[PDB]
Amino acid sequence: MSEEAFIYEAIRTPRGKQKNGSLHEVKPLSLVVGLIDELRKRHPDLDENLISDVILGCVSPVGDQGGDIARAAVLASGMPVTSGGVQLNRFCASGLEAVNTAAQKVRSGWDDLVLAGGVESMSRVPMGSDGGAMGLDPATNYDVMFVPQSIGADLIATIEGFSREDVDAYALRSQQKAAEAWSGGYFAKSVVPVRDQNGLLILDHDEHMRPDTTKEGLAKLKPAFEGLAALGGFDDVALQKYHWVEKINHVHTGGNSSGIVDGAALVMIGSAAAGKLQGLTPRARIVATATSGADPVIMLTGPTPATRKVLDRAGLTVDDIDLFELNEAFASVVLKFQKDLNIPDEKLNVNGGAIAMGHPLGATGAMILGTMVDELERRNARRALITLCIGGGMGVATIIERV
Amino acid sequence: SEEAFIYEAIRTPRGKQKNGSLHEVKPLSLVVGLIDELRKRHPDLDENLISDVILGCVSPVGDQGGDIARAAVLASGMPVTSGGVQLNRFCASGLEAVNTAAQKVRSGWDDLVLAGGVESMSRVPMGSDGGAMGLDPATNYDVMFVPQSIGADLIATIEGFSREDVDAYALRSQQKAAEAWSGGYFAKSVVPVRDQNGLLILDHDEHMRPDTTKEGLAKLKPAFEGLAALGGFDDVALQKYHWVEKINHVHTGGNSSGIVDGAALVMIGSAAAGKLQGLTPRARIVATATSGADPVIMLTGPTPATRKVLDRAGLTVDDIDLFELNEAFASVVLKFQKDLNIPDEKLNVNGGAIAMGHPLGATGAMILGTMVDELERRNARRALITLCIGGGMGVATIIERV
Amino acid sequence: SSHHHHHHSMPDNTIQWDKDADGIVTLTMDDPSGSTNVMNEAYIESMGKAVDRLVAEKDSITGVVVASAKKTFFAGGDVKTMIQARPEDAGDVFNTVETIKRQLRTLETLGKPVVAAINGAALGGGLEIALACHHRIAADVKGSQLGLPEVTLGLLPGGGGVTRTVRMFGIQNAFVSVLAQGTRFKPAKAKEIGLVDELVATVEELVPAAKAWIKEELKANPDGAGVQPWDKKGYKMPGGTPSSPGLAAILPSFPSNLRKQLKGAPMPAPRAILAAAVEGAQVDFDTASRIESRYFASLVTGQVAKNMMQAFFFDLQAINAGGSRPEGIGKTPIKRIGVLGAGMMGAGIAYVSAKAGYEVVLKDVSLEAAAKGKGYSEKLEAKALERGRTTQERSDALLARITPTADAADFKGVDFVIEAVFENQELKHKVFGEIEDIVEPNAILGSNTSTLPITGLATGVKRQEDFIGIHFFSPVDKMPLVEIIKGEKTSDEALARVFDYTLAIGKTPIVVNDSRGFFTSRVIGTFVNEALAMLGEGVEPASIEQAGSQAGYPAPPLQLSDELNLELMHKIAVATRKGVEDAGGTYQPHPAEAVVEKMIELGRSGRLKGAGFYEYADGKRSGLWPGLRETFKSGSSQPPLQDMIDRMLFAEALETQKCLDEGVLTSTADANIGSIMGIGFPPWTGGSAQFIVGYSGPAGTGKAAFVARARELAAAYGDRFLPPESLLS
Ligand SMILES: CC(C)(COP(=O)(O)OP(=O)(O)OC[C@H]1O[C@@H](n2cnc3c(N)ncnc32)[C@H](O)[C@@H]1OP(=O)(O)O)[C@@H](O)C(=O)NCCC(=O)NCCS
Ligand SMILES: CC(C)(COP(=O)(O)OP(=O)(O)OC[C@H]1O[C@@H](n2cnc3c(N)ncnc32)[C@H](O)[C@@H]1OP(=O)(O)O)[C@@H](O)C(=O)NCCC(=O)NCCS
Ligand SMILES: CC(C)(COP(=O)(O)OP(=O)(O)OC[C@H]1O[C@@H](n2cnc3c(N)ncnc32)[C@H](O)[C@@H]1OP(=O)(O)O)[C@@H](O)C(=O)NCCC(=O)NCCS
Ligand SMILES: CC(C)(COP(=O)(O)OP(=O)(O)OC[C@H]1O[C@@H](n2cnc3c(N)ncnc32)[C@H](O)[C@@H]1OP(=O)(O)O)[C@@H](O)C(=O)NCCC(=O)NCCS
Ligand SMILES: Nc1ncnc2c1ncn2[C@@H]1O[C@H](COP(=O)(O)OP(=O)(O)O)[C@@H](OP(=O)(O)O)[C@H]1O
Repeated sequence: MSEEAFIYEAIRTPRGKQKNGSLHEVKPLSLVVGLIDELRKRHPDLDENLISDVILGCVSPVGDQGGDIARAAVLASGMPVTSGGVQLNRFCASGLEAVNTAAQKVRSGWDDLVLAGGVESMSRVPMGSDGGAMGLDPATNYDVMFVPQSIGADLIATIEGFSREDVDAYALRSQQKAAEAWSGGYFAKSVVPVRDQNGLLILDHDEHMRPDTTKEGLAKLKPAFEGLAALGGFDDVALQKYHWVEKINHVHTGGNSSGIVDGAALVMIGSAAAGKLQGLTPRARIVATATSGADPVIMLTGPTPATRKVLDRAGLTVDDIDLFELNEAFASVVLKFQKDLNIPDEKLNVNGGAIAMGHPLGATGAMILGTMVDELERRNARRALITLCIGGGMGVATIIERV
Repeated sequence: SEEAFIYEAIRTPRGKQKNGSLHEVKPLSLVVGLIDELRKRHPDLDENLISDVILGCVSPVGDQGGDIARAAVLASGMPVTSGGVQLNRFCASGLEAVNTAAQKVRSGWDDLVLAGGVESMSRVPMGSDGGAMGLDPATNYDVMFVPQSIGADLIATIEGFSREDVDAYALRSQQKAAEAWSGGYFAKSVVPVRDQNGLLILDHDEHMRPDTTKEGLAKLKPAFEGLAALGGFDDVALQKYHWVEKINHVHTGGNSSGIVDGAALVMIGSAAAGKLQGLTPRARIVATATSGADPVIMLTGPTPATRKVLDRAGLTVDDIDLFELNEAFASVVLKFQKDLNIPDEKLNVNGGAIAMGHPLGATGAMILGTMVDELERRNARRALITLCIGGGMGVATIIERV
Repeated sequence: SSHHHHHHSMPDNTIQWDKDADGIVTLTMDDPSGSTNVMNEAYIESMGKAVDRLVAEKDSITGVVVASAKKTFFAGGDVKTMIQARPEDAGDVFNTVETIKRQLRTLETLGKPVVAAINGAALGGGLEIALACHHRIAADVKGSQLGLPEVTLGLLPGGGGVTRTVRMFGIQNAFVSVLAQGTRFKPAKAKEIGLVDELVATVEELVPAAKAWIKEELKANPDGAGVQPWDKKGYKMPGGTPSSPGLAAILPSFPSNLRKQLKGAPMPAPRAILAAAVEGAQVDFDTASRIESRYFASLVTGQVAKNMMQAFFFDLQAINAGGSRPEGIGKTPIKRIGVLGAGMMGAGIAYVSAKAGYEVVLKDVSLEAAAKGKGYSEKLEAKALERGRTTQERSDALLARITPTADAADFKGVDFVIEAVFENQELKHKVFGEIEDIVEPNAILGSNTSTLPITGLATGVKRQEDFIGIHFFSPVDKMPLVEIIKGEKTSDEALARVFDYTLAIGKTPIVVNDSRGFFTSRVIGTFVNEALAMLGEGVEPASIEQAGSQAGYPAPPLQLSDELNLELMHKIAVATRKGVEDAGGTYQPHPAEAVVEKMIELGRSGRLKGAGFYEYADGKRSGLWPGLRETFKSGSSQPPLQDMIDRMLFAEALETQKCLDEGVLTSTADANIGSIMGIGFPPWTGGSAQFIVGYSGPAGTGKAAFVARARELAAAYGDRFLPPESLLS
């Protein structure tokens, strides 16, 4: 709890879509190396020997994303062989957990400058490609009462009373704010276009966005998780625990749920002495981090206790925060979080979220962190709180202050 | 700011690869068994104050996929607020888990953390997760990918370690591991693995060969000359190390780390967290450090990382009572001893992975717990734990008895 | 390491050895201590000696044939020994099944063909012996069954049944088709699914066909002779292993679907079977087999297996052997049956009587009513021809035995009467009055009555000796229990005739002494009354239905109350109140009675009137009535789910104890099988009487733990949960 940790850079690739995506031909390793080369372009005199670790989140570390992809990035990009490289997986919050771990490594004093972030090419390494015990082991699956995140989202809307039009209203809101952010040039500095080995353009925008979304178009969509809940029996499993709920209202579709996309993100975190030695300008400061959890069957109510803990840990209240950024895994998760803490709507996901732009699991936490660093600077605001819901019923939250 | 203390450090016995007792035991069960042991030692421990579970795992696929740390939290019935995160930094994952837990405690934003690792190499073989450095030709061709074993034989060639030299260290490891077992050094830290009915599955490190002789070791064949002449990795390594004409293949199944299954758990917390739960601190994390060296030789990372953690703590070799370096290969330990002039009677005093096995993701936390016990048994002060890492990395940690 | 159970240290031999001039060994199983072959200590030692001899003489043995000299092939494990296994015996249980499978594994890998000559029933361990062989030939004889019914007794196929069937058919097919339900197959179905390879007409052709197959196998396929498909280098498990992307995509849905099917009931055998199947498919055969042994020992030393072995083996065997049948009564064949009433009960009684091959005269007040009663059988035959379980010429003769009529003269020649009219004493007196002189002189006069005592109904007829209660259960075609009630003037001669008739239609009988409510109706009343009391106390109706399903009941209690009709329940509460107030006493109304009257006042009396606790549209059940939560202030009371579950189970367990004390029931076997098969008491309990001696919760196990939990329930919910003195000390 000594050395303060500062964010010096925070960049990300555009998010390419799952079906006929522009990034499907791009190896996940190349997405990370492309962001490393951009950091060199922005700081051509940075002594990379002072970088002591590269921490990358990745939820499916198999195949193209296996074998410690962080270390592969260090060696492939020609970084100093002393720069480390470690992969971690805390499900959806892996990207923010990497940043938090980097910030904690700096605060302990035993690390000076750390690259943190995540990568996930869901079109090449689909979700669940890594297996696991909670799903593919009957004795464990039976006792833990495994239920997919989608059923838990529908269950949240059922308990809280969020109708189909309620969640679709948030989906339209996210598509509008994302389009307004791209049109206003908000993302011109932090979204780094992906190029090939000859410098040719591959993707320069978040191609999952549908800016022309309307309320009528969303109403026509079918519940995307009705055949999975019925054929899998996961509805019955969830209601055995939530026995006072008679029926689950399946309100979530492919229009009000986060998109499956490819992408990567990178954040440069260091101490004050590390930034002054390398001639870096601090953009924000990591004020506090926190990790909590909630029921694993409903799964997606984790961000509420994690936000309260990071607020009490930093000695702050809801009123002291200017911007709230919560990953848009499902619309009901954001509406539940907004209802629990009475978040002013004008402060919540003000540049849009994963419903419009996509949720590249391992990288999403670092992406929305860099989004808030840019938006605090653009608005000349002071504080932002970032949080994500996590599979298994976990939650991670982080508070940053503009510097 | 806050000091990080070790309150418990336990491990399972290490089961062998061929006809091993743990082959029928899921990796998740190995971790859960250690969690139940922690509860037996502290039944009044408020588990709500455990904020994270950090497990190293080098092959997080299949039985070891899907964040096995979170699986262990839920399957063991721990509070849902206890987190759970998996990490992979190759061979040092178990110690990196411990080091990350200590740094989170020092930052003040975490009070009590469970750290360790798990690797069931008989069920999830090494390399089962794939990876770009091996399977992608573009980056394989660039990083000059070479298996760890060719680098180990290359270290022996450059440093002039003969076949007898590496076999002599292999014999010593077997002898010291057998002495530590028969001496009861491992009685409290090795937790027997039992089935759902309470029946014993394994209670000892079955990879050990305490009746090893120098003549038996001399009969073994070089285990890595087939990997060299089939994949051409000999010529790849010599393209970078161009001044050596030929690699002397000295490493065998008798002087290399064993492929085993096992898990380890370590409870790390602040002084205030231990006082609230009535926990007695056993050791203090003095300093951690990560560094690296050439990725082709791949196994010289321990030296710069050990140098870095000593300078960070303001200590020298003379200040350290016990040195514990993972015995991935014999030449790696002999080079580390030659580089830093480590006294022989201070190095791997209770045997190592050559005798007892190297369950990748858990090894770092196992040898860490071995030093916590041996410092307490000898009434010594400081120990330095380090591990070589694939890709040319290195991690080192200094602990202090309390 | 050894084929024997002990390395140190007198059992009778059960296997006969015979080696012919060709080198073919025939192992004929013939246990001299019983009528059937069973995996007891005698078999284990005998098979160990045989397998040792097969190895020692391997140079002069070309093939093996496993056969039996009993009526059946092999019956399976020794239930009398397995039911006594305690948790401290887990090591001995584990060692026993490991030794059994070591013998079968050696037999399986001799390097020479082994053929199973299945002459009769091969069940459980019997089929497991046959699965260890490389070829199975079954005689297509009557009464022959093949399957692994261990799950029916709370066990799993621990002699390699899980491991081998998963190797044969893959995880999904083996679990669904064979393991999860313990289905018993006839030899023709066995060959169809793959448990059997070839069929013969008689038992005399088995061994010759087995030796002929061995001779042909040794010539046609000399390299693969005696090698199971999973022992070849290029083996691929059907449907894939858990590490293949195809199966890995649907594998997480197997435990959830299983949990959906079981509705969350505490029955551990199916989950243990699924775990053993999947875990075994991840490793080699021998490792898979050892894992199977560990899950087997976990079930055998548990309590549910003891409950289900007690009910579905011992209690069912005591009943099917005339345990409640009168002694020394001769059989009296039945010529023609007369069913009074064409309602769902009377129509169901006519179907199961015609399906058993009897002539049935179905009478009602009008010919239009008796015709739609026969249409109940016609709708069942149409669904039987679509699925393909019967032929047209056989379904024609079934419906032809049912003669719908509206005239009492058509009961001429009827020697067996089954009345199923409305619950009313003088109505049944009038209905029997029109018919008692038209039927045969020695005709049985049966009454399908829910609560009205049989002694009172017998006064409405002349010959009270042939008047008896024959209680069926809706739907009659699927419910397997017949509750036979003996009135005061009912003779033992009529007891046996109804007992035989129950067995003739393929149903299980219990004998009950006359009393208002009998056993089934009285006990099931405490079940639905306990749930309605929870609704009145303010418990969410969704939680009440969840508590019933997770308790193990086939239908949740509010749904069942709608089928039972609340006006019948109010009528029963009036009859109970009248008997107390006519004896000068003060009636203590069950708290459910206020809920029953409230729903009747609101015009929601059940499914017959299209409105109950559920809404009904187009005959289908829609969902819980939205006005229910406002009527009873649902949500104001939120007790723990296990309290709701125990309140239902204990209410029935306690009422079962009273029925035993009052002499209503004569044996706990009738109590257990009657509660399971009659009113749907959860089978994992082994019955409402076994639930007392086998209760297991967080507070221990046994009768003492049952009384403690009952006292805990009585302190929080009412004195009705106070244990009677017959359970105390
Ligand atoms: C919800 C989900 C199953 C949808 O998958 P999908 O159906 O293949 O996705 P699509 O984008 O094709 O959407 C389906 C349809 O909706 C349409 N659609 C989606 N968003 C739309 C919008 N805003 N306006 C109009 N149409 C839209 C698509 O064009 C498509 O139409 P079509 O199928 O007739 O061509 C998938 O996105 C998903 O799993 N996401 C949830 C998040 C998740 O799984 N992980 C996060 C864990 S925290
Ligand atoms: C070296 C290695 C290839 C040996 O594998 P293996 O051949 O299966 O090992 P085994 O011990 O089963 O076989 C070695 C042979 O020598 C014998 N042997 C091994 N150790 C012995 C000892 N101490 N004394 C006597 N004989 C010994 C074995 O019995 C065997 O003889 P056999 O072949 O006639 O049966 C393997 O252990 C290995 O790769 N380990 C290194 C781990 C690694 O690659 N990376 C670690 C990450 S840092
Ligand atoms: C074999 C069977 C299908 C037909 O039996 P049947 O010819 O009608 O003969 P009975 O039922 O009268 O049984 C005759 C004897 O066999 C005994 N017996 C049959 N199977 C037995 C078993 N698995 N364990 C112990 N005894 C058994 C009976 O207890 C009885 O002994 P007894 O006559 O001295 O009292 C029937 O006995 C049965 O259902 N067996 C159960 C098999 C099973 O489910 N096993 C599960 C564990 S592997
Ligand atoms: C409980 C068990 C031991 C036997 O129970 P049981 O004695 O049959 O129970 P009951 O007394 O209610 O039997 C009467 C039943 O006969 C049924 N029945 C009789 N003939 C029938 C027929 N031709 N078709 C359908 N059901 C028939 C009745 O419908 C009635 O209920 P059911 O359909 O649910 O079985 C056995 O079913 C078991 O343990 N099953 C394994 C667990 C399981 O259910 N797994 C499936 C998961 S997919
Ligand atoms: N066991 C239960 N039975 C019935 N209702 C419940 C139960 N647990 C929680 N609830 C309901 O769930 C809602 C709030 O959930 P809680 O926070 O109480 O759940 P928790 O007990 O898991 O914390 C309450 O409903 P309301 O929105 O009408 O206030 C509460 O009634």
